[PDB]
Amino acid sequence: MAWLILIIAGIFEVVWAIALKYSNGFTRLIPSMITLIGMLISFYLLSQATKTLPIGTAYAIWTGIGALGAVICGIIFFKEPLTALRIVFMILLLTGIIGLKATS
Amino acid sequence: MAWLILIIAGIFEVVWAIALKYSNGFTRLIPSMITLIGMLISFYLLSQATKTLPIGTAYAIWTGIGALGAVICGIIFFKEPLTALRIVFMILLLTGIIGLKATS
Amino acid sequence: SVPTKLEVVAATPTSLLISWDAGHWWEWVTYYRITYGETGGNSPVQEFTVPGYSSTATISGLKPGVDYTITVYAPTSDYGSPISINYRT
Amino acid sequence: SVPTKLEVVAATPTSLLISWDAGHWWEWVTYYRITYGETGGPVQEFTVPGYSSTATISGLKPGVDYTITVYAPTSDYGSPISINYRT
Ligand SMILES: CCCCCCCCCCO[C@@H]1O[C@H](CO)[C@@H](O[C@H]2O[C@H](CO)[C@@H](O)[C@H](O)[C@H]2O)[C@H](O)[C@H]1O
Ligand SMILES: CCCCCCCCCCCC[N+](C)(C)[O-]
Ligand SMILES: CCCCCCCCCCCC[N+](C)(C)[O-]
Repeated sequence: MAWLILIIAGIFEVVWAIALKYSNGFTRLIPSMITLIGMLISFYLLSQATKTLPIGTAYAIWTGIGALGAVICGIIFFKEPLTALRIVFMILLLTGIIGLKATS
Repeated sequence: MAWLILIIAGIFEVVWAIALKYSNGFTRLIPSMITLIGMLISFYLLSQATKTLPIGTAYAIWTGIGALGAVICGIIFFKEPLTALRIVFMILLLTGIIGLKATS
Repeated sequence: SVPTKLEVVAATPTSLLISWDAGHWWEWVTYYRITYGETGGNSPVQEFTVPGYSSTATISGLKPGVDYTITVYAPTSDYGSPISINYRT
Repeated sequence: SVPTKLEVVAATPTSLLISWDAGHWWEWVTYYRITYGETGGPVQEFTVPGYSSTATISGLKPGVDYTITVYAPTSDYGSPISINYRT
């Protein structure tokens, strides 16, 4: 079960990410509020999942879900670009992060 | 300029991360004060960069810099084993960050 | 857009209670900055920020009988232009 | 180690102005918890932020001997301090 709360901890990482985009620089109340609570929930569940799971594997799946999830919801909600090059470099970037945090 | 802020934002991501462990249970004043200022600056500069940049791109580069500088600080300020895997993972990371900036 | 309907709820020779319509929940902001000064007077206007979860604020330490111009600002003018009033204490 | 040198800078029959050495830089904690009570036999307590090294204890009974303690946030610093003082 320690894995499932790590997935949820990564889901809320996408939550406060999209909300931070709706807050327009922490200006709009409620998006700026979903953002603050979204990262406290993420940080809490992470510290709970990391209490059982490997700190290296836990972070790689934590920011991996959040990073990829931020790319997906962005190109959908905010109609963010979907270029062949951008997705390739995002893959290189996301695997580079998921890689460094896993090998720790 | 929005990318310059992200670089600085990702820089502060690692400083409050290393200051969080140099603080005990959030009890050492000087480290704890570096975590909060660092956090507030990091999240603030991120919200600014997300005002004009895609969220999935801004989040990935933000985490990427924080993950990259974490390994650079561990190898230098902690005597960390430099692996060929870590080198290529770091290469993939800088490849994706520079690549996304070029496709702006 | 926001804020809307800036009015003086209560007033005292030295203090004003002001309120405004913050708008809908997607119109709410994280803070309003409020400005008050003697209208036309050679004195610069005082300023303080109010949490954006509040539609009211009290302005204290005013000269009785002097007319003041109060203004409520959103964090950015991208939403709506700032609204102002003129009230004589 | 932290904190150390708990003293009584000044004192009236109903008030003690205590102080201590917060260490320096790497030892400065986020807060201290100051307690006071009769050395014989409920204690009272308050907390000061870690940057301030002085504290004022008020409302004491004159003539009664008080034990004053200053605790760090955790035991991972260097044992508490405790002094006795009669108003
Ligand atoms: C966690 C989410 C909620 C937290 C929000 C916290 C916001 C910080 C409170 C004060 O905000 C600042 O106050 C300044 C007050 O000066 C404002 O500058 C304003 O004041 C200048 C002069 O005072 C004007 O010229 C400018 O138009 C104008 O930017 C500016 O808006 C803002 O940065
Ligand atoms: C630049 C040419 C070489 C590129 C590849 C360098 C690393 C290859 C060896 C990695 C071995 C690690 N592991 C765990 C996969 O066995
Ligand atoms: C109270 C529930 C927890 C989430 C907070 C969301 C609402 C806070 C702000 C309320 C609206 C502010 N307003 C418009 C009345 O000034």
